[PDB]
Amino acid sequence: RKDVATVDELHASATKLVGLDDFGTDDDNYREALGVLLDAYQGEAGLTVLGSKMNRFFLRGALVARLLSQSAWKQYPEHVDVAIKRPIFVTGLVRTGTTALHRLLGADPAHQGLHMWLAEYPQPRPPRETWESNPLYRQLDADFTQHHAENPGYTGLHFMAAYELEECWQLLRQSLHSVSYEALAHVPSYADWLSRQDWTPSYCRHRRNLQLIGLNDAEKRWVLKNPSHLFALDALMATYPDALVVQTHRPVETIMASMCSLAQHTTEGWSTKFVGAQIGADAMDTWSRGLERFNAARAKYDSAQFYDVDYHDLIADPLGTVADIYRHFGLTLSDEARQAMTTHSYSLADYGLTVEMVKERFAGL
Repeated sequence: RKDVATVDELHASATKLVGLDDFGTDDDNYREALGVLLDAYQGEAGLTVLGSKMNRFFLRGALVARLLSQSAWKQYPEHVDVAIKRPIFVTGLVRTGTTALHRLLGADPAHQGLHMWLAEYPQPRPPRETWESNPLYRQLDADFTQHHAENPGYTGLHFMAAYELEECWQLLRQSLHSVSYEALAHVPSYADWLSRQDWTPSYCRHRRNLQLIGLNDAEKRWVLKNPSHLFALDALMATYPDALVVQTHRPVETIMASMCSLAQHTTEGWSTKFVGAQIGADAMDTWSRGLERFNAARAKYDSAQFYDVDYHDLIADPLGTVADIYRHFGLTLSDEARQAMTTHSYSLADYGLTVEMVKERFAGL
């Protein structure tokens, strides 16, 4: 029916799929998170048969990923000795240039990013030249090319190339702590609960996963990108004290409609509640909280570890912006890095909003 599933059922389904049953300890409070999220989906998300099927798939997927990481850590205990030095974290709203920046900073040969297939299947990153011959990479690469050929994007989910860089929610979902959920469904009870949580345990797990995935590239600086960093800066800094954080900026009133339209099209047919004006209301709340929380938390840290990028200064000149980011953080921009780097309608009214409402809610953000 329209029910998603129970906590026990999800664990059982995850184990049924891969045969693993060690979900690790509950030090990241993933069980409570999952329960709160399930209660939200089944009590207020207004999910359809399709919506329930999709979220059941996504939640089982999060637990399967959790199982894979737990097993990987046992297979590679030496991951604990991997030091993560001065990692770069990119964050900001969708449609503000985070993806472009992520790809640019992650293009530096001396840097490393979260490749999609590794986020889907946590394990030490094999040498690049071996991927096309790797059973798991080919396996995942096949799924993409397949689902892609099926429906050329639009109307529903959206996958990514196996070799492309993924966002941190792909790792944080293992702890069921993510702001992705409230941006794809009407789950205010979960959004509220999450706003009161200490993200530190989830970021500690995030780090353990970076240690594992980066086991063969210990000398490379990690580059991450994800919307959660706006909401969990304290946890981020507690886990990565020497982090270099870059925030993208763009007047929200110029992208709110686009943000809602993206959510609408991605989740089309999944719910009778998360549509139109409700998407607008939820987005206004989620992102104003994210930007406000980032500003509030950022004040207590050394400004030398932060950089603000304007979408307009970025688009005009990508390499110049990146060069200034490196300069600001005292990083050397190599020649190889530069080369690698050089390589109907919708409206606010559709979502029950006015430009005045957006400028007001995001005043100073």
